[PDB]
Amino acid sequence: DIAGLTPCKESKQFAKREKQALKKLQASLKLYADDSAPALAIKATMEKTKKRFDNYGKYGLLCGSDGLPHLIVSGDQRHWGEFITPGILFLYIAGWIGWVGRSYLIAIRDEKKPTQKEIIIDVPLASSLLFRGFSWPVAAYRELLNGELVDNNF
Amino acid sequence: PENLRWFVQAELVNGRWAMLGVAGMLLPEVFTSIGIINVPKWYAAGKEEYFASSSTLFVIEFILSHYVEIRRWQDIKNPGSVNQDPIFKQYSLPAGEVGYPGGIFNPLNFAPTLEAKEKEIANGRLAMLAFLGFIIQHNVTGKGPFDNLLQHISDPWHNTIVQTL
Amino acid sequence: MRDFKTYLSVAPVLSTLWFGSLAGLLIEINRFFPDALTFPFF
Amino acid sequence: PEWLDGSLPGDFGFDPLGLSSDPESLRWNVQAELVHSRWAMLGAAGIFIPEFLTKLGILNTPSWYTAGEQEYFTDTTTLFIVELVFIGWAEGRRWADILNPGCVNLWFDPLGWGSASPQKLKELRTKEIKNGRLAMLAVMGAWFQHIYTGTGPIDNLFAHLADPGH
Amino acid sequence: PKRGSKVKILRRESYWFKNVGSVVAVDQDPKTRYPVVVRFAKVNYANISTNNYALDEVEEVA
Amino acid sequence: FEQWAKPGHFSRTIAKGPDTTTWIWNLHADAHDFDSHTSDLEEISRKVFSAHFGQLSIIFLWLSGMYFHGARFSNYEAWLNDPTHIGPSAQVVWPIVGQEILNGDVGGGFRGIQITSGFFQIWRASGITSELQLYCTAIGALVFAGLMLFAGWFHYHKAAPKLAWFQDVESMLNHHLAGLLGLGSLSWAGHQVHVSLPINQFLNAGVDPKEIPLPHEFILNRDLLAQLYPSFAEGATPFFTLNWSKYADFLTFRGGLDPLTGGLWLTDIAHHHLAIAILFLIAGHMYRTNWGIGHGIKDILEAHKGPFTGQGHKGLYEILTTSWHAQLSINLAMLGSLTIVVAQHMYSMPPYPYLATDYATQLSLFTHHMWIGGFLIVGAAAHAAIFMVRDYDPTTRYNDLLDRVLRHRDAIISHLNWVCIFLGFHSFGLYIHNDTMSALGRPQDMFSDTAIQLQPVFAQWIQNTHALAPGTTAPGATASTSLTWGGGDLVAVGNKVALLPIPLGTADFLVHHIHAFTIHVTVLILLKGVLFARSSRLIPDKANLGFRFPCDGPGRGGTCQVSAWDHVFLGLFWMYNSISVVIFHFSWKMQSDVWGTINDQGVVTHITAGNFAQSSITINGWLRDFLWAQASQVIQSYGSSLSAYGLFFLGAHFVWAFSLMFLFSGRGYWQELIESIVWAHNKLKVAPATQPRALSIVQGRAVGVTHYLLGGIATTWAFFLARIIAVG
Amino acid sequence: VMLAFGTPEKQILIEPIFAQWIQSAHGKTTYGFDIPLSSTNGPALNAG
Ligand SMILES: CC1=C(/C=C/C(C)=C/C=C/C(C)=C\C=C\C=C(C)\C=C\C=C(C)\C=C\C2=C(C)CCCC2(C)C)C(C)(C)CCC1
Ligand SMILES: CC1=C(/C=C/C(C)=C/C=C\C(C)=C/C=C/C=C(C)/C=C/C=C(C)/C=C/C2=C(C)CCCC2(C)C)C(C)(C)CCC1
Ligand SMILES: CC1=C(C/C=C(\C)CCC[C@H](C)CCC[C@@H](C)CCCC(C)C)C(=O)c2ccccc2C1=O
Repeated sequence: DIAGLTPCKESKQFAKREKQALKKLQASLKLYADDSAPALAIKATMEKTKKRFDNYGKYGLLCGSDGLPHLIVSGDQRHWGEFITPGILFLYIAGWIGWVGRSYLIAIRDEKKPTQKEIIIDVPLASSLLFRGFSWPVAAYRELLNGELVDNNF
Repeated sequence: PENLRWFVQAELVNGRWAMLGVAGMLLPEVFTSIGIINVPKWYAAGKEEYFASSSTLFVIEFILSHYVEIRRWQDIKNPGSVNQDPIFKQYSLPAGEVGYPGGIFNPLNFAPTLEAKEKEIANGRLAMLAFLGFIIQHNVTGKGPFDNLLQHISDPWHNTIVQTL
Repeated sequence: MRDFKTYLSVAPVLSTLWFGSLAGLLIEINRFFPDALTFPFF
Repeated sequence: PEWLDGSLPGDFGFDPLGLSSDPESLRWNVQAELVHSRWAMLGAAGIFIPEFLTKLGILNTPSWYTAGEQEYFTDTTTLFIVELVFIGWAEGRRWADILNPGCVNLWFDPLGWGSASPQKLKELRTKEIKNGRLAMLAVMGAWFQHIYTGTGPIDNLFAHLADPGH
Repeated sequence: PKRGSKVKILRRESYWFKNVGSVVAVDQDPKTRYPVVVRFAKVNYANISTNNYALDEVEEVA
Repeated sequence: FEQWAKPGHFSRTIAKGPDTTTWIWNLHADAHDFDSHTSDLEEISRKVFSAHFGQLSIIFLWLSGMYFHGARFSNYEAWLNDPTHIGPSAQVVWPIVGQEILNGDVGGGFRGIQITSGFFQIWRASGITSELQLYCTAIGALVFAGLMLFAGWFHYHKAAPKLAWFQDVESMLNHHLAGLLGLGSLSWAGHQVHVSLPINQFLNAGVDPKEIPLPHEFILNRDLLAQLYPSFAEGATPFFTLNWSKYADFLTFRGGLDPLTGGLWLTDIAHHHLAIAILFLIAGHMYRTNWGIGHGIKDILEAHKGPFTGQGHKGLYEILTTSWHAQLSINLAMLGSLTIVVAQHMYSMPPYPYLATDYATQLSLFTHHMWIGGFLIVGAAAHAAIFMVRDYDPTTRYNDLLDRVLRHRDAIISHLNWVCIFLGFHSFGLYIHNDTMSALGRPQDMFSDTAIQLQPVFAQWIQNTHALAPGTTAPGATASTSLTWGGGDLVAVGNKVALLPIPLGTADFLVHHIHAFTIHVTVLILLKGVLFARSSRLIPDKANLGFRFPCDGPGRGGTCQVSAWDHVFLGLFWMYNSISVVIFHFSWKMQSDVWGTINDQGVVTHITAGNFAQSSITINGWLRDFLWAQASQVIQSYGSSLSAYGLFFLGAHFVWAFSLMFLFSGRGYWQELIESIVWAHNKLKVAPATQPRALSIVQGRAVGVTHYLLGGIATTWAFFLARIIAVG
Repeated sequence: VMLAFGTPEKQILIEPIFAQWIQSAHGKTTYGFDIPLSSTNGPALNAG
């Protein structure tokens, strides 16, 4: 409800330009609609869509003039998450690749002699080398801030 | 294995706050009966009182909390600590943190500390499996039953995600 | 089999191979929850 | 600079190292293979053969309904969750016995010998009683359906052309 | 005493440099500036590497 | 055996106890090549047809698709029956994230992406008919790859194979002619007469669908074809001794084309493919072999001399026998236009039925079928180099015709260099004028048709004569050898037009003199850098850096781009500027001034105007009216099925773009860089050991070449496309 | 992508939330968002 941008439910545009945009693919009477492939340009799909119409709805995004999702989190109201509730994971999903990324490498001086010892990967991964990826920060993310860094290692 | 006697207490602390944590909503736990996602508070009460919201039960009872917890912290740090239950030892006889302050930089070892029975420890973690049952339902299926000879292992119904909420 | 181990690698198409036979899954998920638009927590 | 030369087997060219192949399988624990391949379908040596029977169920087929518990979508797809977690922990840590523990990197004895090795007729006891059974789950291999969307292997069946005609 | 140890490189000349260990060999032949023979396992824009050294340098730890 | 890598391969110093990234494109950038292999033929001849292998096993691996993905989902049937309106389609695509609309739904009961490049027209040409059919030829050719790829293993491997009887060169050069053309040409006639001819002649009206005379018929017993074009079919073929005249009926030089749908006659293609068939069967015995009949191999060439041009053209090489590289220009320049020849030929005078009228392949095809050609020749004689700097051994030559050039360099190249001003510089410097003379330059007086005219004119030429050519003069054939040339004797069909008298003039001795130009200063680049290349009059000694070899001196005050490898590194760009020109001129003739439509009162009506004539004189006229007058197609063109060409040249413009970044850029600048970052990994211990160095000079005159040169292509194929179809 | 593949409905256009604050306090009174100052009676826009 903030800055504009209305929650979709007053429908004005979006919902209609929608029930327009998608719905002249629908005028695909211009073929023969029964069973097809070769055609189904009409009947289905709209299932994902129109039979997801008033569905999408539904949490607002306060989709806005034009009548489309102006997608915003910034840390106000329910939204504090339309990208943050799915905004952290990414952080999470990446830099523990860094762990594998690190400990894969930080092995590539152990057992001794290295590099292409980088090309032949010694199938490097599946558990703790990754499956620590699971559990890094605020329990041990300060794998950073002691003996591994510094750095302090040799 | 994994690592060194780093946190014990941290997770111990956790397991301390744990059982009586899962004792907390363990009132909704229903002696026999009185539950749901909660609002109230032990019994009674009726002074003047413990209140809302230009008051909150929060900041009053939980500012002062701070010095009650920092004492431990700095107590850990500069040991510091009883004689000695929690950091660490006197009686009798838990799972040993075992080590002393340093390594070869770190590893002159690191973990020969297993051994025994069922024992003391255990229940500390029990309540976090409790939790990962007890949290998961309560917004997914917000009441806790158990029911034999009736329709356990039969069911009845269904209930998924998108309904709505 | 072992042991972490190591284990044994292979040559030039592993970082690659990763794209396909596993990474695809994505499009399954992206099918499974058709599109995303934004956050579905459970 | 080893060796390499040697490196190998240590040279080359041109032959018998031999260890040898390549071009098929297989050196280390090509026995995890062994130890996996017996069990996996010795297991199966008891799914379809019960089946390959039931068609013939002389006088009455089977019957069992429940006597357990009966309501709103009741019983068995729940399910493998319980059933094949139980037999889950079964599979796993019987056969971490390709060696096995970490050779890769209380007491001791029992039994007497070397996996009470053998005996040297019982090595033969396991033999192709172990293998010929996976010769015969090659019958499995070749569908293991016989219902080839095949109608067909009914009215039960199965077989049985011999081959009549007309 | 340190013949080819984990010893450093330290002069506004080099390529690798801070990069540590290795004095491999050291001569006894005086003239030059180049007594300190270094070989690691990391390389400049040659491939053979190892070029030589000495004097206003080894400002290092163990 | 053997094998396998691992470090080190062929670039001697490959393993190097590594040290740096940038080996992974020294190997990816050596790998095939030789001398950085060996000319030791007993292991290089036995690579080239090893090959040469897969390429086919790949070509097979190819074609075996273009029928499975024809005959697993037709537009073939669901159209064939009805050419005309309702047209091509060979791919329909899974329902992921909005793929869909990419498979249109516009083809006669078919959802699917529409298709440019005959095929429908290639297989309605023979006949085949039935999806379960050239699907019965999808399997014909896929293992059928197999065995041909089962030749890798055939010889070489268990069979280190033979240069002794590779070197020689007479059986094969005779047999290709006979041998494996000659299994062909005419043994496509047996096909082109019996299979092909009438399952077309009787297609040419009735025979709508399903009862489709499965080729199965017409062997052992005749009667039917007999019931058709006769020949008297007893068991005695006249022309065994000169009743030729009769078994004719259905093959007198018909020329023109089938006005009941363009193409041009199959009644006009056995006489073409049993004559040019057998010359190649006979004329594919003229050389030695064993049985005492034949010619010189080379013994012919030193046959003749001439005073200057001395020795003549004499004793013609002995690696020309041996191996590839030496040879390797000629099979390309040749094959070269042998894909600009068939081009300027195909559209030029239609094969398989359903072209002339078509478009989206009396263009489309036309191109590519000119890229491959341009591409091919305009990178053919980077094989003249290598060779000198390579496969050429000690001696064989001096007084050779060869050397007669290498001496006469500097003053052979040179006298092109000037044409390559005049021809161009000023003959392109010539739209320019008429811009300065249309903007500034008032029709009053300047270079266009009712302008620097040139009244009748330009003729015609000839061509025209090409139109008195069949009415006498080459007695007959039929109808004017190709409607494109001639007078006003004019056809078409299918409402829209087909080919007509495409008349030239101003707009015609213009443009042209650009292809006429270009293919001057696009060779000599080429010749300059093909002659000097090993001896260059200004680093004189080259074979001292390799084939590629970057530049050299910051000295002599600016020695770079010396290599032919880099004479080739821009050898191309222009081609693209030249092939990726010329296409253009084409697609605004075909159209605007050839394609049609129909209405009626004497009036053909083209895709665009008889514009062109005087609004493609001036340079500009090709953005006024060749862009923003077009592109509309692609500019808007989203939410649709033009929904790829609104999606390609996007990330085709970028990736014309993301060239210059690697191509205008520095190289030391970049290496200089990949520390800095380095500090992050390292100090924080991550960092490689394949020391991540920054891409090797040549290597990035090996990307803004590819990338530029991927970029402005798709783009124009993202573009030219979607123009054609709806205003197509 | 979408905008091409009939799908503008779904779309990643995340609308600026920040500059946003400015341009109102610095005066601008154009729709929504019940905060102070430009309130067209507000206590940074007062005292002055
Ligand atoms: C970050 C990220 C990403 C991104 C991506 C992107 C965004 C891209 C784009 C890019 C761009 C921005 C552009 C590009 C484009 C492409 C292209 C462009 C291709 C091509 C091609 C081809 C292969 C072709 C060929 C051809 C021929 C045959 C001839 C004629 C023409 C043509 C072209 C057709 C990814 C996903 C990776 C992953 C994750 C993250
Ligand atoms: C408090 C505050 C804030 C902040 C601000 C800022 C912006 C500041 C500055 C600050 C500082 C003072 C900073 C610094 C930082 C640092 C860093 C450093 C970051 C990061 C990082 C990184 C780079 C990482 C890495 C890693 C890790 C660590 C983990 C994962 C993996 C890896 C290894 C990759 C805010 C916003 C709320 C506002 C108010 C106040
Ligand atoms: C950018 C640039 C480089 C540096 C470019 C390099 C080193 C190419 C990068 C190679 C690839 C892309 C490695 C990057 C990582 C990838 C292998 C894959 C990771 C990314 C995802 C797909 C997972 C040059 O060397 C150069 C040389 C001469 C003139 C201009 C330039 C120039 O412009």
